[PDB]
Amino acid sequence: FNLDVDSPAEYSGPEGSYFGFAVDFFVPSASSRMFLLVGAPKANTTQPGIVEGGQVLKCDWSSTRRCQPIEFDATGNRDYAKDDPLEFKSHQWFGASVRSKQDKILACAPLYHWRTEMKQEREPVGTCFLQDGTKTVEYAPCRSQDIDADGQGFCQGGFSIDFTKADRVLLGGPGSFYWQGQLISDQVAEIVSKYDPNVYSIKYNNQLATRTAQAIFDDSYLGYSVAVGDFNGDGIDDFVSGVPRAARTLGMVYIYDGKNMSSLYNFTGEQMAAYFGFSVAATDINGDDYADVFIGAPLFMDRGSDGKLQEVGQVSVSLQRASGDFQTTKLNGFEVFARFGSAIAPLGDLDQDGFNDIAIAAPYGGEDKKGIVYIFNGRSTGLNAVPSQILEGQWAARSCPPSFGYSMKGATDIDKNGYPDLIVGAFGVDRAILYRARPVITVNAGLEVYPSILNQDNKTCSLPGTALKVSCFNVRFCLKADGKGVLPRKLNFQVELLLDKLKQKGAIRRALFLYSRSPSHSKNMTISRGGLMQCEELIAYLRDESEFRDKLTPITIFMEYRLDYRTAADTTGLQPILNQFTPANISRQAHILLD
Amino acid sequence: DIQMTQTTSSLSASLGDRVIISCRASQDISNYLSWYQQKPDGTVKLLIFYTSKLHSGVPSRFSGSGSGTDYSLTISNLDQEDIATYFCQQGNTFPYTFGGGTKVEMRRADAAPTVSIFPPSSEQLTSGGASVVCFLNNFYPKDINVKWKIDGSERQNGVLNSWTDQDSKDSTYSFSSTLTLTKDEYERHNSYTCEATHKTSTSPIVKSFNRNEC
Amino acid sequence: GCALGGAETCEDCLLIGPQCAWCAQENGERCDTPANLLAKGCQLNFIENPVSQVEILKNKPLSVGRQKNSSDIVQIAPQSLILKLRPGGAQTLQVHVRQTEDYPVDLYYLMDLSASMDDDLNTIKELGSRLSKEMSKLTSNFRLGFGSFVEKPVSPFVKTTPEEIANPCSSIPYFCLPTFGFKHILPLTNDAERFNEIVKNQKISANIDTPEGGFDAIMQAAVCKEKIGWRNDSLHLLVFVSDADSHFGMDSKLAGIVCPNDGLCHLDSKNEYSMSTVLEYPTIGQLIDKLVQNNVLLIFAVTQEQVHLYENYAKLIPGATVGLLQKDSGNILQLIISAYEELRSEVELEVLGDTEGLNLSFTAICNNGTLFQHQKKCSHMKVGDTASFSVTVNIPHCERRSRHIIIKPVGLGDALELLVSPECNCDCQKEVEVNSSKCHHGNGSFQCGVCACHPGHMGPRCESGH
Amino acid sequence: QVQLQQSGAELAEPGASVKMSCKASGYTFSSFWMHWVKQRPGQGLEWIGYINPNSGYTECNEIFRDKATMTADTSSSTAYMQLSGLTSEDSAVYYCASFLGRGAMDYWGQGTSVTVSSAKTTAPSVYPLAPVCGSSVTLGCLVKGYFPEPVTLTWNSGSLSAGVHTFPAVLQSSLYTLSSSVTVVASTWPSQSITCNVAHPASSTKVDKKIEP
Ligand SMILES: *[C@@H]1O[C@H](CO)[C@@H](O[C@@H]2O[C@H](CO)[C@@H](O[C@@H]3O[C@H](CO[C@H]4O[C@H](CO[C@H]5O[C@H](CO)[C@@H](O)[C@H](O)[C@@H]5O)[C@@H](O)[C@H](O[C@H]5O[C@H](CO)[C@@H](O)[C@H](O)[C@@H]5O)[C@@H]4O)[C@@H](O)[C@H](O)[C@@H]3O)[C@H](O)[C@H]2NC(C)=O)[C@H](O)[C@H]1NC(C)=O
Ligand SMILES: *[C@@H]1O[C@H](CO)[C@@H](O[C@@H]2O[C@H](CO)[C@@H](O[C@@H]3O[C@H](CO)[C@@H](O)[C@H](O[C@H]4O[C@H](CO)[C@@H](O)[C@H](O)[C@@H]4O)[C@@H]3O)[C@H](O)[C@H]2NC(C)=O)[C@H](O)[C@H]1NC(C)=O
Ligand SMILES: *[C@@H]1O[C@H](CO)[C@@H](O[C@@H]2O[C@H](CO)[C@@H](O[C@@H]3O[C@H](CO)[C@@H](O)[C@H](O)[C@@H]3O)[C@H](O)[C@H]2NC(C)=O)[C@H](O)[C@H]1NC(C)=O
Ligand SMILES: O=C(O)[C@H](c1cc(F)ccc1[C@@H]1CCC2(CC2)CO1)N1CC[C@@H](OCCCCc2ccc3c(n2)NCCC3)C1
Ligand SMILES: *[C@@H]1O[C@H](CO)[C@@H](O)[C@H](O)[C@H]1NC(C)=O
Ligand SMILES: [Ca+2]
Ligand SMILES: [Ca+2]
Ligand SMILES: [Ca+2]
Ligand SMILES: [Ca+2]
Ligand SMILES: [Ca+2]
Ligand SMILES: [Ca+2]
Ligand SMILES: [Cl-]
Ligand SMILES: [Mg+2]
Repeated sequence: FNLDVDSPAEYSGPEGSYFGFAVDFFVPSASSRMFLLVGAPKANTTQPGIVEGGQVLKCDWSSTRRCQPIEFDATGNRDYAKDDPLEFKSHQWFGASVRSKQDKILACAPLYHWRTEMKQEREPVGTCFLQDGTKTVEYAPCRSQDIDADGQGFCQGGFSIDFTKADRVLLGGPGSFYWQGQLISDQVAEIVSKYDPNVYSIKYNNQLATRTAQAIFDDSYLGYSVAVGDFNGDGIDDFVSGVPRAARTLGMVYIYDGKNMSSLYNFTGEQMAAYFGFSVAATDINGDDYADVFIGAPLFMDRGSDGKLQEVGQVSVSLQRASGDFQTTKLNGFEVFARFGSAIAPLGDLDQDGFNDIAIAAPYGGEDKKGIVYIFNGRSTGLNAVPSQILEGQWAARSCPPSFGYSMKGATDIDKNGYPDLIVGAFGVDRAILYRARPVITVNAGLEVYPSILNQDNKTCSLPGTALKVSCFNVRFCLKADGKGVLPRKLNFQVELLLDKLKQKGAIRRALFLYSRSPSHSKNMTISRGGLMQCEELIAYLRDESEFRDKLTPITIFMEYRLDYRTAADTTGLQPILNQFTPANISRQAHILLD
Repeated sequence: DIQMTQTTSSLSASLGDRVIISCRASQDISNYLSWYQQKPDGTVKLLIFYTSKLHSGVPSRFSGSGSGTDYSLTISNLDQEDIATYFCQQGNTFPYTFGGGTKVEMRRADAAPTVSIFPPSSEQLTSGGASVVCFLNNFYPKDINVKWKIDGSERQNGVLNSWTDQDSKDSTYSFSSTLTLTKDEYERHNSYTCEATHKTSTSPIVKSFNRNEC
Repeated sequence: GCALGGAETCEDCLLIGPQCAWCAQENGERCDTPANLLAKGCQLNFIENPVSQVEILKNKPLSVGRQKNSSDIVQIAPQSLILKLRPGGAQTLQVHVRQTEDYPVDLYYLMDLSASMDDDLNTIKELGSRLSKEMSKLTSNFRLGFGSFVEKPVSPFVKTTPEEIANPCSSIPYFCLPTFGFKHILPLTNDAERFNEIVKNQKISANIDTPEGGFDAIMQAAVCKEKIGWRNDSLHLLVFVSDADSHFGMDSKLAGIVCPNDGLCHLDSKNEYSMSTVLEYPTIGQLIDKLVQNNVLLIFAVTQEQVHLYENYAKLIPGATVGLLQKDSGNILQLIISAYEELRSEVELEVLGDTEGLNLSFTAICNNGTLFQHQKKCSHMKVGDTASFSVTVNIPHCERRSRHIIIKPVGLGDALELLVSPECNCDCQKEVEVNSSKCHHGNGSFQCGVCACHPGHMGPRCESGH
Repeated sequence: QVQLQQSGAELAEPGASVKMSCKASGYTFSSFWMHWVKQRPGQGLEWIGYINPNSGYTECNEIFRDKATMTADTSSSTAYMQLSGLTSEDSAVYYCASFLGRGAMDYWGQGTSVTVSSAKTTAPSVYPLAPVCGSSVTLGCLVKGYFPEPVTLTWNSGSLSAGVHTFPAVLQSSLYTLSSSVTVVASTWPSQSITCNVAHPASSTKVDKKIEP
């Protein structure tokens, strides 16, 4: 609920380059500046003779908002012989996937084709580049001697990638073994130490890889998507991967052990061709330190009040439990054909309430297919089924839909304000947007009405002026505030009180405030973080019995407190926001004595 | 098939020397030529591939050069563990073919063989048959010939020979020659002689005995 | 019962319940059952209670027997109704359907032409004449067309070497044409020999991954009404003939195609699907949308290995059916006739239009009064038999805009136009009577026997002032 | 840390067949071809063929097209070769070598020796060799007529290593014959006893022979 949508950071790339198809954060391992990594897989490069080789850009944060390409590889196609290229980098879609662990940056070209040494072929084995510091090495685990559809010739390695917490690379290629798909995991230490540019198929030791299986599993697309998380409690991150065509298009999600690639758990979709497994994510959403699985099925069709199927998408949320089971719940989209669930981005603890949160993208929702991103906050029971915020894209295109939200990445506090921030990509408009998280003010309010029971015959107060003999009672509203992170010490609240609120317009109001002789009383206040309960009292009174013949319904004292947000800003320009989960209104009710 | 030929089947070098091994192909192999080291125990290691590329782990001393049909391996600062046989192999077309191999031996000052002749054991004679054994040990260079003379005549029929790999401590070789006969044929003649012809001397070294005598 | 909290206005009273009414002038809580209001004084001329009602605009009788004139065919009755609905009240419409004896039939033969369908081409050299001759016994207006599909001609779904591009079977060797997405070859026509000739001139293509791109071809065949040649007021049979599963949705992402299908016709000058390499495969939801919108009935004629998959697809697609195809299409004629006969043997209702948020109940009554079932389809009926349907419609809450809705049989063009209009206002509401004496000297307006007070005046008759 | 472990020596009669293994470790066995090489005793290297382990596809030199058959077990990362219709020309050492790429083979097994003869297991006859009736003295030991290889020979239980020249075995009427010479100081024999220790494991043979005269 606390993301700043009024003035987000906006980055642009070359038109038609799909700038924003992939997004990530960059955290150089020197506590240095932070950057944004943005993939532009159709961008033209200076590589000799290469058309739309693609590139990955590093973007400054708020220093200039400038992006510059990262030089992973400045060369063209190697030659097996004169006029006989060894590889084909044009339209290789370099940057279709980008992942960054501390210094390391991993970017891949899932449509890189390579000839072979035996015969003139064009096989999309895919390739990746890993840059640590000055060191940059090529990582093409599927560029083996296992040539063809039957082998890994069409593996498209790098289609999806991730880093484990122990500096292992998780990579997926959906084309291996007649599109059964494949997962491969290699130690970054191996990837760099064993690199030899003279060797096209590098023998990495300690490599983990799924194996070819029976033909019944063909065309399953294992490795279409990947995520990492521990699911046997041994501290070793395990491999989650979507398999969207498995189970005769019901879709599946495989989990393999991150130590030996042994199969651990399986998920299966519920509807044909829902693309169950298009996206997967792993993050502990309920604070039990057990990673929870999120699975997207952006084509899942719901049933409507009229009984009509409507394609809205669906996300499954599977809470891991110590017993090894999973506690699953579904989450349906809101707009037809919006493809809710195409992207699922762990956000860390966005509102810093103690539970991790998550963003789910409907890249083709909103007005004119401008895309929508939903924010879901976590809690002890699981994920809050109602989104606490809705992010909309402001940009429209004319060739391919903006796809705002097609890619996302959160869980990084780029402005060091104490709250994680979110990157949203929109490759259809060659745009990438950074949303910064505003600090959250938890507010403790209180309202006391004494005496509670009121006797009209009782009269121990006097009205303003010479008027006398009115029944009265006291009201004492209180307010207290605190917060986490970069916040000012002083806060200017606006409180309002209303007596006999429940009576609708055109109905007599029995209670009035003493001074104002009106049922409403406004008030500006000022409180500091962690400060004491700042209170204030005033007196209210009842009208004469002759003016109202309703002595049955109770009299509610309503209190509403609002905060002028602009005054409590920060050097960032980032205003705080009131905790949306604590209601900003409280009410106590008094009663009329009867005899 | 591509014919790989290593003209020099064997060469001698000293520690620290530069050794260059040649290899020629019957056709242009487009630099797809590799070099392998085989040590006397049968162990095989890859040294060079694609004519100049060091395989992971092999020392910088080894280097490759060439193009078209002519290629060569180079060992600068030859080490003691470099004494081995070296094969070239073309990989440009199937079937993969190897060169005959070039053998690198340590250099040494010429030495004369210590030759010893032995009569057939009494155990063997009771079995029938008699073997006369001649040991010619610790000589350099390797080339050496042996001739068996019984009564001044060359038998050249039942002789079997065996050589040792070059010794490591010293750089010498050794030779075992065994003339096997029947007990009858052995007991028919009296003298038995083992003649060695080595380059270390123009006069063949001779060792002999007389069956009757003792 | 209907005098619960709130309900202080006639409009507010009407909203709480469908059977509640309002009173005028009390010759409190007037909201209650009409009988109670009459019991407590509210006279007939003053009580206010709107009720759901139906107005029949077009109810031409169903046509009986074969019609020589296409304009006298009536297969659904009524044809136009107005439904005025009180919020929370339900009305049950009676809809009668009857299939005419002679009804034109369009059939588009959409065929997988990957390498495994070479034998299939050889056994259907005279399908056009055989099929049209058997259909002549059933309908006097049968037309048929032809189209073919293989696959999106991009990597990684095809070999992309020059030799394989020019001839994707050059490695066999065998003569195959370069891979293509969808070729619309023959628009719908009655010339069956023309269908035979084109089939005889067809050559196979090939590709490298088993799932084929026929869903692209289905989309184009359903949407391109003019180029395909679908005519109004006739059956639209799209016969999908393949021996492999189908790519769908974001499968194309492997080829770098990440722009969703747009459900528009994209047949170029060569009558080839031009967006094959540009747009994703259609999703099931997208195909459903355009198949229903274009009144196209899909027939999956697939081999044994694929039946279970396509049957599951057919469960989702309205009107879709599946037939078991031999490995050489030797029985395709029998499949088509069986599917057609089953279609002429059924009547399934379909509700299209602005139906989101509406509650609908369907009770199907076939075999005149003998059988009642809570479905939207009647089966096992002879042509000429009539299938009746009770369609109950309810609007939960009040709305402003009216809803345009169509009720039609699946596969037929005959449609019942239905306009659902809300009635959650009272007749007394229109007589404002502003600044009336009955509300404390013009301090309010007398609307329905109650004072609606002006701002700053609270009370039953606006007698106290803020 | 790539290692190719090949099976032990094979013996077979003429016309029979043998099957040898090659277990790989240190790399993903399925992603790299396995080559096989033949080397006759004292001869050069001969390329047999290769196999794609994950697909079973093979290519052979025209020579061995009917001689050798290559297979692979992926679950155990093991390549196999079977030599059928054996002759004496098939007696040789057979190596397995992983495919580097670039037309080279980067890692080699230790080799599996194959021996093809009709002879059956035979124990050795150990004969002492004393000189005929002077600073150093050369004694000898003749191990004749055993099968199969190997035989182990030591002098005084291996106490005498320097000055020992044990020669490789030779074929002799289809049986192995081996000899060894030991050289000691003339004053240390026959004052001290020198014994030829011979062991033929294939025959559970252990013989100790002394050199008296
Ligand atoms: C691929 O790798 C897998 C992981 O390395 C491996 O699975 C391992 O297999 C071995 C042998 O089969 C098991 O060792 C055996 O353990 C049983 C009893 O184990 C019980 O106790 C251990 C000890 O608990 C401590 O460690 C855990 C870390 O996981 C801590 O959280 C805990 O607090 C303790 O400090 C426990 O780990 C085991 O828990 C596993 O299994 C249970 C039951 O399925 C799960 O609920 C749990 O999540 C976890 O998966 C278990 O309670 C003993 O009787 C045997 O004698 C032997 O010592 C390993 O435990 C096991 N490790 C796992 C499953 O994580 C696969 O075998 C391997 N596959 C292949 C083909 O190589
Ligand atoms: C999660 O789901 C995946 C996908 O369904 C599943 O992987 C598959 O598991 C099966 C079963 O282990 C694998 O099939 C096996 O393959 C081996 C090697 O070919 C066979 O030897 C096995 O045969 C044995 O079991 C048969 C059972 O009918 C017996 O008939 C037979 O005689 C043998 O005893 C067996 O067929 C299959 O290869 C994998 N596929 C992939 C892509 O990995 C996985 O097991 C599931 N895991 C969990 C935890 O649910
Ligand atoms: C990167 O540079 C390449 C060229 O180096 C750009 O591609 C070229 O520009 C457009 C592609 O958008 C092509 O023009 C179009 O051609 C088609 C077919 O002829 C025609 O239908 C259109 O009307 C238009 O004329 C041009 O052919 C193409 N040339 C190639 C691909 O060789 C590309 O757009 C650049 N990309 C970015 C992101 O800057
Ligand atoms: O539909 C087409 O056009 C062609 C075609 C059909 C023909 F009847 C005849 C010829 C073809 C084309 C011709 C051109 C070609 C050579 C280049 C490709 O083949 N199908 C599409 C896919 C392909 O099926 C392969 C799945 C076979 C299932 C399988 C087998 C083996 C394993 C595994 N799985 N799992 C991995 C491990 C081993 C053939
Ligand atoms: C019937 O065809 C006419 C033109 O021939 C077209 O305008 C009309 O839209 C078609 N029917 C419907 C219901 O649209
Ligand atoms: Ca783990
Ligand atoms: Ca959890
Ligand atoms: Ca949170
Ligand atoms: Ca932040
Ligand atoms: Ca067929
Ligand atoms: Ca296909
Ligand atoms: Cl064919
Ligand atoms: Mg096909």
